[PDB]
Amino acid sequence: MTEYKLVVVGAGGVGKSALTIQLIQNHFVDEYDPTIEDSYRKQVVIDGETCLLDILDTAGQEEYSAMRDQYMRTGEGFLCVFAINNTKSFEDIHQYREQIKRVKDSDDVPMVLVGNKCDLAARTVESRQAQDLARSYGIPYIETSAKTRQGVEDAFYTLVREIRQH
Amino acid sequence: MTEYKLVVVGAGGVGKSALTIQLIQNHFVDEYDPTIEDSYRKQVVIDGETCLLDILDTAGQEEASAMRDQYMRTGEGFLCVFAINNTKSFEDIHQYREQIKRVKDSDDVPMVLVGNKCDLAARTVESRQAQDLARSYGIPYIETSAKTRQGVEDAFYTLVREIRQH
Amino acid sequence: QMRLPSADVYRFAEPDSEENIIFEEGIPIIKAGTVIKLIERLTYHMYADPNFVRTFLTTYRSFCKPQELLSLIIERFEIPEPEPTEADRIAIENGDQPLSAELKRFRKEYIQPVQLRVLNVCRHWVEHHFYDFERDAYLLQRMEEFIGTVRGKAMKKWVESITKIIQRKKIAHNITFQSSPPTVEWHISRPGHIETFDLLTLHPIEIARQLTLLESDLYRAVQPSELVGSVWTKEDKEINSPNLLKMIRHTTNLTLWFEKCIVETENLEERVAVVSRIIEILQVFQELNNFNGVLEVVSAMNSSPVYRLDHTFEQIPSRQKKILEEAHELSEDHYKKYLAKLRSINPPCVPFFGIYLTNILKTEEGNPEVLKRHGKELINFSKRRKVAEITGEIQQYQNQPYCLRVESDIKRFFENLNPMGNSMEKEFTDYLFNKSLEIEPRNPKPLPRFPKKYSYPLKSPGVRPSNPR
Ligand SMILES: Nc1nc2c(ncn2[C@@H]2O[C@H](COP(=O)(O)OP(=O)(O)NP(=O)(O)O)[C@@H](O)[C@H]2O)c(=O)[nH]1
Ligand SMILES: N[C@@H](Cc1c[nH]c2ccccc12)C(=O)NC1CCN(Cc2c[nH]c3ccccc23)CC1
Ligand SMILES: [Mg+2]
Repeated sequence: MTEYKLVVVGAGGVGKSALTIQLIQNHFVDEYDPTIEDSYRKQVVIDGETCLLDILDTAGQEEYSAMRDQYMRTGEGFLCVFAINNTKSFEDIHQYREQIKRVKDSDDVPMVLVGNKCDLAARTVESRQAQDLARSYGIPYIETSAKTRQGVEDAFYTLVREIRQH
Repeated sequence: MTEYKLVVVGAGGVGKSALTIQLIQNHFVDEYDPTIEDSYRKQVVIDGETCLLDILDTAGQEEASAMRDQYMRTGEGFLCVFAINNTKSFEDIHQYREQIKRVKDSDDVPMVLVGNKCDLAARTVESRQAQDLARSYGIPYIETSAKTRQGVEDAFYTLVREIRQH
Repeated sequence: QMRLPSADVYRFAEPDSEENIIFEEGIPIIKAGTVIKLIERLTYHMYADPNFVRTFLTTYRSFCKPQELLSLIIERFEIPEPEPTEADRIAIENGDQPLSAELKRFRKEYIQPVQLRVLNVCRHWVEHHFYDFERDAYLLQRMEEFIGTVRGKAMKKWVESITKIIQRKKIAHNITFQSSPPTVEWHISRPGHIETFDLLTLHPIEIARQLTLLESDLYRAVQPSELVGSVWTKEDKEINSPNLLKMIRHTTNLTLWFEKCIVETENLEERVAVVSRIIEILQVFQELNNFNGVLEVVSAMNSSPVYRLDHTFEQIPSRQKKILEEAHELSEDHYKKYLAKLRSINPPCVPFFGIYLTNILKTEEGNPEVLKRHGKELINFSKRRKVAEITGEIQQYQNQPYCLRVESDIKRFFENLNPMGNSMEKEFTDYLFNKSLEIEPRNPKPLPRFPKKYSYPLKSPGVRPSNPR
């Protein structure tokens, strides 16, 4: 059974961490606990073949910027998150791509751009700008809600597809 | 990782607090601040086991004599402390052993009589007097100072060895 | 209540219902409950749970303001005494004074515990979470007012030590050891020659020692003030979280000095002496349970500029390829193997802080702040417990201090370390990386030759400590 090792990178303190959590917990349970190991392994059926997702989310450790190389190296696929209400967290995306590209030694790493709506503040990065930016790169773009769990699986499955179809 | 719940009991102002702090932090408290109910954890390795020590430092004054049977209820082993310069505090030990044996409904309760404050020559409770009582209860007698650290580890870990084999 | 006086006046004689407290699974553990019911239990008359106090004062700020806590506990402290009863009322009216058998039952079983357990909350709140008071004088003022105008003879002992703690706190560590600390070890650089100090001329043993002292000192300064409420991720990270930040920046710097020392030693033989001397440090870091330091060194080896240097690591001794790989395996599989080693060494240690950061942050941003039961909104307390669980695990390692003699000069050398100088993170990262491309260029371009830079002997002194007279 294939196991896919996914890494979630992106600028800190913009609801980055809510992407992974909303995926794992069926968003029905109260008691959530990251202490619990294998609360970051998740088995799913994608396009018919069953596979095991293993998601690394280093949220909070963003100041440990030395370790970005160590953490990234561990990934088969990448998921770059920016908040749609934080213009900087988005312009940062350029940088994270080049780090990944370099840590893997590749030009064609499987990855996906994810616009994340975390609260209810004013969107300052348009659907269209993120659309175009991702087009320039050759990667898909998914928009997700941290409130309503909209398009959360939509963005992880897309990354698995980009790993198979690589 | 085995987990042991030690409770320190004793006369008012013998050094239950001063010892417990010296054990956890390697620091000698000088100030007398009457304890109502403090609690501490210490990860330590005793005879090749990692033990998580769970130390409860109780209140000594008679004002809280109402509120004992509650901690005595859940404790695993008991550190009976008196000071070697206060003969009254030694005469009070008899009763502490008693409240414990009653609340525990048992005759076989892991304890260790501790003769604290032995960095002074002002000694009024003689070594024999104290030893003789310890043998009557079938438990070790260890003399300590919080100020000098002498015997502090010895007494606390002897309690843990006792809890283990029982 | 428990017993006796009219429940109307006293807010905390509210009876326990499914609409105001929720339990879980030999005390009881609270899943959720109203703010009142939470304070009632914080100072319950039956048992003192002292862990519950720490969980509360660590985390309470997310569901109740400090001013409103004080008001709330003052309210709890003021307990309606039972009216002179029916055999009291007939003893007062025929001369002498009553015996008061269930006034003193109430006063000894309920009023005595609850008032003392409340003073224990203030004693903690002041002696441990004093920040609430240095960021609000009126709060201190009210609290000081409160304590003065308590007037028992029971509480006389305890009012006294709280008034004196509030004093001690309004201004400003004597450590006693068993055994002596080993002698400070010296290599090429002799004592007081701070200019000749560098990775190769300082004794590897004494580097690892002084950086463990320094990294412990930094770990220990983190209050849980800087942790709760994910404050180290918001825009005021620098105001609310300066000591946590101060040690993440230290770790991040040393990882960069290591990267820089490797890729700037251009000569191959000399670089292999440097990569080896770093793994000889990583090995003394492990003898001292300095995980933070191990994860610097493993994190530096893993970095882009240093990972790719295959000709350099092909020449490391076989014993150290083993040491390096094994320390790398700590981080493997979600720090599985590391959390293992941590919850099993005999401290002092210096944990890797980053894991605790992520767990606090996921737990906050992954659990409900309230619980909607029967259209009422109980405070979700099992969430606040889980956070306090961590901040407690962290406090737990901050207790035992290292037995290593600080060397004034060597310590000032590492504080004043700055590999980046004046350049930014992108600028410096790129530079390091190109020096990697220069000293060991991509295939198929042939490995060039560079000249020696170090004028001193490159042999290591070994990491076995040497004990004279
Ligand atoms: N010289 C000396 N003084 C000690 C020693 N142990 C405690 N003391 C001192 O005796 C006083 C009582 O200390 P303390 O431990 O707080 O007493 P306690 O056991 O907490 N009593 P309480 O029930 O009120 O908390 C303090 O001034 C403390 O410094 C010791 O071994 N030697
Ligand atoms: N030779 C094997 C096995 C190996 C694992 N750890 C090593 C350490 C030194 C030399 C070889 C190895 C190998 O595939 N080596 C390559 C991949 C690992 N490399 C060295 C290295 C740099 N940074 C690291 C961080 C952790 C583990 C190894 C390294 C060296 C090149
Ligand atoms: Mg005490």
